[PDB]
Amino acid sequence: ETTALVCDNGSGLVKAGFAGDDAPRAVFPSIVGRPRHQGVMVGMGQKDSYVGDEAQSKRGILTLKYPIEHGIITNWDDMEKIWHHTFYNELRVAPEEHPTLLTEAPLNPKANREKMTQIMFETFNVPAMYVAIQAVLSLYASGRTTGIVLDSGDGVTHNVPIYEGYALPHAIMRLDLAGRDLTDYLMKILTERGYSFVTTAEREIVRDIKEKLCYVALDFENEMATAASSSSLEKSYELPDGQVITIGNERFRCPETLFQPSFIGMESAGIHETTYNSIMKCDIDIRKDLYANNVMSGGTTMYPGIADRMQKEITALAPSTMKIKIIAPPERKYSVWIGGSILASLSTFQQMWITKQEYDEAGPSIVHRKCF
Amino acid sequence: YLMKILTERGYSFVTTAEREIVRDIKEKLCYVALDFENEMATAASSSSLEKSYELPDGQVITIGNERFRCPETLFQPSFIGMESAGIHETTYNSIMKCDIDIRKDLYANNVMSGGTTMYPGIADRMQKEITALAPSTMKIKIIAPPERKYSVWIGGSILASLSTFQQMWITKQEYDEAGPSIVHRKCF
Amino acid sequence: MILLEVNNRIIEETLALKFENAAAGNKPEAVEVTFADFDGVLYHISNPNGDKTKVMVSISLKFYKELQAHGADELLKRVYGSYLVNPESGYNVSLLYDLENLPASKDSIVHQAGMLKRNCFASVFEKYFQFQEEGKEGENRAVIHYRDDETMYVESKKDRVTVVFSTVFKDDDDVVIGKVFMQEFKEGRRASHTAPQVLFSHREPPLELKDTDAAVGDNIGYITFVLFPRHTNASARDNTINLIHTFRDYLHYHIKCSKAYIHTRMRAKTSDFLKVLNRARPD
Amino acid sequence: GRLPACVVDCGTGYTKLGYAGNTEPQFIIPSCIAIKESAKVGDQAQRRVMKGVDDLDFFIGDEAIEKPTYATKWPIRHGIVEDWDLMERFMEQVIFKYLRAEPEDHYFLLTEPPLNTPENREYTAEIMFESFNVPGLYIAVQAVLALAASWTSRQVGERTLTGTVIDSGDGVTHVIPVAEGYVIGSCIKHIPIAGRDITYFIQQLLRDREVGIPPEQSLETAKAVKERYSYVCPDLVKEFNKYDTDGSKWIKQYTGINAISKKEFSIDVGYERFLGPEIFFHPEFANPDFTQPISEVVDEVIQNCPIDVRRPLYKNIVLSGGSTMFRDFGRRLQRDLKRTVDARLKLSEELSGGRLKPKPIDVQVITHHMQRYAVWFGGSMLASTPEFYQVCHTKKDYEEIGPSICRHNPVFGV
Amino acid sequence: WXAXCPA
Amino acid sequence: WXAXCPA
Amino acid sequence: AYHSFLVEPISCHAWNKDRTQIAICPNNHEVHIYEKSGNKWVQVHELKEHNGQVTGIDWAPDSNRIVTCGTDRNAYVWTLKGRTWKPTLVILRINRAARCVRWAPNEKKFAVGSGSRVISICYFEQENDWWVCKHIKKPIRSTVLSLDWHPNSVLLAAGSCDFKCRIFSAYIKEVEERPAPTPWGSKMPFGELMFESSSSCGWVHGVCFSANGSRVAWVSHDSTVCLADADKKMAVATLASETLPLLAVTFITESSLVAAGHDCFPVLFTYDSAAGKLSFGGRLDVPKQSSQRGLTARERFQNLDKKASSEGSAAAGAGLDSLHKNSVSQISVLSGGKAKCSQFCTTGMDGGMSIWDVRSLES
Amino acid sequence: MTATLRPYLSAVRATLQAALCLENFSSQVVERHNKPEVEVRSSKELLLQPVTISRNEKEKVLIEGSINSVRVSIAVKQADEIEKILCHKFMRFMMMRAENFFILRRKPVEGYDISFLITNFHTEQMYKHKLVDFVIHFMEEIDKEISEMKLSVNARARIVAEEFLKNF
Ligand SMILES: Nc1ncnc2c1ncn2[C@@H]1O[C@H](COP(=O)(O)OP(=O)(O)O)[C@@H](O)[C@H]1O
Ligand SMILES: Nc1ncnc2c1ncn2[C@@H]1O[C@H](COP(=O)(O)OP(=O)(O)O)[C@@H](O)[C@H]1O
Ligand SMILES: [Mg+2]
Ligand SMILES: [Mg+2]
Repeated sequence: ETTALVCDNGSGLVKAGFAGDDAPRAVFPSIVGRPRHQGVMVGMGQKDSYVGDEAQSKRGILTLKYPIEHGIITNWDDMEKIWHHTFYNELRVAPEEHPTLLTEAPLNPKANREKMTQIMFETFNVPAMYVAIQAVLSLYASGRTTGIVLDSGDGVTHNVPIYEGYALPHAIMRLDLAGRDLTDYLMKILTERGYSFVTTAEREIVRDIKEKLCYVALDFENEMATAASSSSLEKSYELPDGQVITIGNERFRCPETLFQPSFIGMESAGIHETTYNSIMKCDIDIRKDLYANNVMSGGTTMYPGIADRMQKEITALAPSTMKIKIIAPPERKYSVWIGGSILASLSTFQQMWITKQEYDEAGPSIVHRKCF
Repeated sequence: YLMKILTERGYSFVTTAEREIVRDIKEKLCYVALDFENEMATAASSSSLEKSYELPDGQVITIGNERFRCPETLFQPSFIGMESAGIHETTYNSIMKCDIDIRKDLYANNVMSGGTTMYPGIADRMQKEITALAPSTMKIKIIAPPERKYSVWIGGSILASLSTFQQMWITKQEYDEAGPSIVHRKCF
Repeated sequence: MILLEVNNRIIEETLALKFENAAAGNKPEAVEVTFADFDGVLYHISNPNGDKTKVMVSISLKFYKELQAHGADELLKRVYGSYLVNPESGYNVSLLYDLENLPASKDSIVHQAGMLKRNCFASVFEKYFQFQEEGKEGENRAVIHYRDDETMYVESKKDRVTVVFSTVFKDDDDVVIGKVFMQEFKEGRRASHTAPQVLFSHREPPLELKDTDAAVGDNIGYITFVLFPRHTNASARDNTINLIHTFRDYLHYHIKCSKAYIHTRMRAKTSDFLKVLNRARPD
Repeated sequence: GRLPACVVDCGTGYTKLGYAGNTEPQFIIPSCIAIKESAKVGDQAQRRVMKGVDDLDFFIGDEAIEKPTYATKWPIRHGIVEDWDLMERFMEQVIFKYLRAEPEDHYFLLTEPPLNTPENREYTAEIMFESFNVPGLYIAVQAVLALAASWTSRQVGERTLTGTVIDSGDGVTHVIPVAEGYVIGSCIKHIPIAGRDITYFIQQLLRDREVGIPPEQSLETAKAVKERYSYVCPDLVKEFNKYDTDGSKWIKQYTGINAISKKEFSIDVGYERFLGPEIFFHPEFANPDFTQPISEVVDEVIQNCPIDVRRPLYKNIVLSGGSTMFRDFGRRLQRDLKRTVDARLKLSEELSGGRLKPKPIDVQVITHHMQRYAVWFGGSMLASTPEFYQVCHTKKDYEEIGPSICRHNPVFGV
Repeated sequence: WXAXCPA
Repeated sequence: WXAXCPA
Repeated sequence: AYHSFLVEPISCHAWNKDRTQIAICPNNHEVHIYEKSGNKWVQVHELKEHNGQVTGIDWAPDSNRIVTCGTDRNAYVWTLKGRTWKPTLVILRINRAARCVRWAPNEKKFAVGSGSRVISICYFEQENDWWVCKHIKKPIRSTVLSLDWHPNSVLLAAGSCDFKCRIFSAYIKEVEERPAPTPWGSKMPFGELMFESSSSCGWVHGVCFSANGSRVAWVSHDSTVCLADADKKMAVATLASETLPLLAVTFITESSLVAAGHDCFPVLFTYDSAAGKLSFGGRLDVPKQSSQRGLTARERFQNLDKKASSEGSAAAGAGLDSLHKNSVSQISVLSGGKAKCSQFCTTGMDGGMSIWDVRSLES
Repeated sequence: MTATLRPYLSAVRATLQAALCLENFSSQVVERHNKPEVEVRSSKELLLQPVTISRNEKEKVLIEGSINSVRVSIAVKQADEIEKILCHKFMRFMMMRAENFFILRRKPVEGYDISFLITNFHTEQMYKHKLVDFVIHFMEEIDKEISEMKLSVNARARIVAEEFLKNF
């Protein structure tokens, strides 16, 4: 009992490591694949189930399925399998030796929290654990006490206004739009270009393509016009088979779905509009502080130029009499994990944990009252 | 797939002429099975299901389980090795992605068309599968007109006959002045 | 078997063997056999006297007194017609077949007699559902504890019906396994649309059972199924009754099946362990 | 109103089933068990490992024959069992579906061949006590059950404990004498040939001596043995030349029905009408290792026990078992035993002269009903006896000592 | 989800 | 073969 | 200089005077003799009348006699008569077992380290045509595993498993004469305890003597080496290290020392003149060994069925010759006596044999 | 396992390697035999003092010693009742097919979990470091096996519940 482990069950990726380290010791995607063919050879009875980078490597003969969908778990067996894999094969640390820290998106069903707590306390018999929010850990990592969080993850995008020493639970907005919808739209448009991708392996391929050759556009109409003069924007990517794919307008089209959800057919508003509404719902005095500080985190906000576009849109919507500043740290991918590690390292938090004795005597409902 | 299985029976067909022959055979002697396992068991008692077809050369081919095996590929794409879902699953997913209120109307009306949906019993199997997947509190109806083969052509003719459509056409003058990209914006 | 059946196949088989040779003259085939089924109830088939032309079937219901107090006049004419006679064995319902009269149907009668236990059990649940359907003042709640030390309670109020289950596990080995089994019962709902709510409680008995002298203790869990007319109408009544009655043996059988499954998995892993060991022997 | 216990007689062949305190085994089903196995190749590091609930997706009993997509795989093979997981699956299926008996409130008696090794009994008892949690268990040889059932032949009131039983079986037929309740341990011999290899020989000869049958429906064709189609024969060559001379009236015909195309197929009946059943007294035909008759084995085993018990034993030989249903079996065995014993007596008298004449030894074979099943009634009387509830091994005995309580055997002792 | 959206 | 090719 | 004679282990080895013949126990109820052929070894004879397991052999440089001392509480003295070998029954009066044996320099008596808490000495007699046996049982309290002899043949050291390594004094006046004065003691009659170990230092698995007969050394299961210097006032020297237990004893000259055991390779020691302390010497045999393997397309699939496919025969002991040379049974000498020992041989429990040198290393 | 199990494994491996040395000793008490000495416990002359390598109350190991054989007994880290039941059943199924191992016993020592056995007859016909490596590997993999069994039983319960609830 010297340190604690912080695990972030990201909608598309899993981050884990020791409390105190500045970088995670285990970064693998949440994939639980199973064989799709029959199998003929006799010298191998191997691993009916596959997880982790192994699944990514041999994805061509497996039906990859994401255990977590838009922030809510759908298959508990897959999640338990991934937990076991991360705890034993990668970390090689017994659950009893150290406690575990878990994080989840806001406005999630209580059933998921109760089931997760029960499984953690019963199966792995962890000495203690806790449940927190990714946005607050982002604040802790950023070393600030006031601001607005843009936690645009792979599965969920949400904002949580905060003020010095307190939060505003009544001004929390959660949007289902996230990286998965962007990937689906990218596949649909790549079909309109002439390239077809259906199965999950090509889903990973398109995910990589978007990760490598996508960016946001300051002006949509101007970019479309310059695309009409398509002689300096098209770029080529090399597929595993050697085929070359040329991508033009699709580079700056899919990211615009964030600001224009109507493309996918969702009757909602963009991230800028949702943040403006959330800040407006707050008290007048704290609006200045919230404008002066705007923290963003998540893997969906690494597109170059996103900060500039958000700043321009907010300034256009907001009155043109004050200053709006966007802060874009270059390590926002692991901000949640860093915040969790820092929070665990805090001396005052050594008593806020939830132990087996109190959990057993009280019941699973205790976590509900533990910091909401 | 029918050619591949006909090979497993003992009859070989490779070139395109035999491709047309097998296409005709499927068009004439294929049907869907309400229950796959029950049909397989009844095939184990193969004394009332086998049928004979006359080839152009006069040779006679006896077809048994292949009659109801190939159509099942539509509901079980895994037979060909495609990592996808059947028509029932895809339609269920498409309807679910729609708004809640229009789901009732979509369930109440299910039009089907094309030359691949003339197999007898397909409508009943689709209805059973959809009702099993969908909640068992409403009514699901399948409409199977007996002229679905030319439904597209009839619809095109009716649309052309519409008075309001006489102006939506694309003429040479506007096409030349604008360019080929005009059709893209014309009703998507 | 996955859903435990309700038709005891013993009676079906013996009646089929008897009737298939029925049209063979003066064939008495004297029969006297004693059986047993779930819920700790004993059956008995035996001719009333030296006259072998009549075969009798009887039951030894544990909670028979509650059934007699309630009154099952509905069951005396709906499913069973004129071939039911006063109890003989232990003051419990007993029927007989009149072979002298021509038996017209063969499968329907056998199937009707096969579900005797559930047929008699339904007399209370169906009547409570009728009470809440008919608009009659909500009949007084009742508690029906069968042979098992556990207890069953039902409340029939307006706009809905309720049922609660008490669970007792005898051997220390299966207590934890059953607890795990029932822990996930209250949550599995992602594959059911028109299904009732499910909850589990062991430490705090429900407030309904405080006054009732039902199963009360420490190592006893509770399961409640909320009932609504959408799944308790005249169409989906028999299925629900069969599912609830066969709940206990269903849990038991699937617990044993899980035990066999884990046995098979460990047996499979032993082969991998032996393969790893074999690295020590020389070429 | 105490609940009756449960009676089961497991074995290689048709497994008897039913409850105690009853006069007829209600359920008699084969040992055939289905399984959702198919063609994997990795079959020695994951035998089955059926995903999800497919593990229990298997039928049992007579209904399991007519499932042409799984595998009919008999778990038992003349007593010894290779894999017992199928046995456990069959046991759970029967107890739940057919018997419908709760193990925690019932007593189970099981029967095994005398040659069953201690390990199998110990581990099956462990499996029962662990999974089924049966309060009581008891395993005993089937000979005594047959002896108890034999009382119904005549004069039940006249107690007669002495005798000897030669029981049949799908893969084993054993010899066990009884001497006023106490059997002899060392005077027991195990015969490998039984009522199954006989049918193997029948079908092997038929597949060459005749044609007009399908490969699938072979055993149903080979089951003419179970019909009136086999008589025993005091002489072999005599009937051989009788058939080879006339070959017209003694030949019978078969009119079986195909189970696939519903097309009638027929074949004649030849020398197999007697050769099969004759193999019992000439086992050398099938098993080359065991070139030893039966009647002489009976006399030898009866001659390896104390003097005072030799006399009554010959007087009581019980005809119980399916393979013993063959006609004239008792006549042949009785005649052979009488001949050999009279010859031995004459030889003994020759060496020492005397005008005396010992009273001839009497050997009698008894024919009665119950021949198909003589173990079920014995188990019923076993259960009905109150002392059974006291002798049965208890839970606490298995709790810490282990499953060794069921290791007691009649041919062991230190 | 259970109602609305899939999850 | 029976149809197509000889064998 | 490694060689293999049998896959299965070998109990004991014996050699002739010219180092041209070998004796190998096949770990079975017999013993085999191997002879040189150019630069090759090949079987020549096959001796077997013993129904038990053989565990002790020895050779006579002149008499050309071989003794089989093992189980069955018996012992046969083999002799050559023309071109065939014949037995010679002996009586030892033992009840438990016998493991080790050894002849004498002058070839007049032989001793057996019996497992019946007794040590037996026998000598030739032409009267009854038998081999009479005497017994020593006074101080012995457990089994004896190692025996060594002194030039004069009157002093015997019998290592045991009771912390002691003791010298005895056996003198059969029938076939023995009064020995010359010795520093140790007075050469007292047969069946007496001369002296015992100074204290408790592990068990004993071997013993070695010196031509001058003034120094005795033995090893123990406690990873210790001892050197009883009787020239001084019974000065005793000790040494220890992290090496695994030794199971053999021998030295080259008055100061050197050699040993081997579970370390899988020889270990060399030395003794000081006046400091009364030993030292250490590492892998005097050679610097290290090497390892190799092959594709073996058949093996790549054959091993996967039973073991893992990626598995192989490689082991950490391949580099330092610790892969196949499983343990060391005992040691011997090649040339002359225990004075220069230009070459030394060792036995292996692996079923093979190997040779070494003391000058080819050339420091 | 660097900060949790590595030192324990290293210590136990060193102890086994030191105590894996064995030799053949003709029977000293019973006529002519070479039977294992540790099981007989006849003479205290050959026996070596027991040793233990452990870090928690409920988990333990024991190391014996003798000329003919060396015996090792382990105690697993079991916390919940399900863990105990699964460990007992898995070890029993390992016992039922221990003949092919040629190393394992037939019944665990009283009050302890599974124990192994070695002898001079199993040291030459089989390699040396491979046996200790296998014992170690089993010690590590026991926790993986038990966790996998636990998740498998949980999944089975979930699937049966889901299959039953659908009918309603
Ligand atoms: N270099 C990148 N540029 C843009 N998007 C990225 C990049 N790397 C990952 N992403 C996207 O961010 C997602 C993963 O980031 P992550 O924050 O771990 O999601 P989560 O919120 O579940 O933790 C991926 O789905 C991917 O689409
Ligand atoms: N009437 C019969 N005629 C010939 N053989 C019979 C007859 N009845 C049974 N058998 C044979 O005896 C065998 C069954 O004997 P049985 O002892 O009940 O099997 P088990 O050893 O499992 O108890 C069957 O294989 C069958 O071939
Ligand atoms: Mg996230
Ligand atoms: Mg039998």
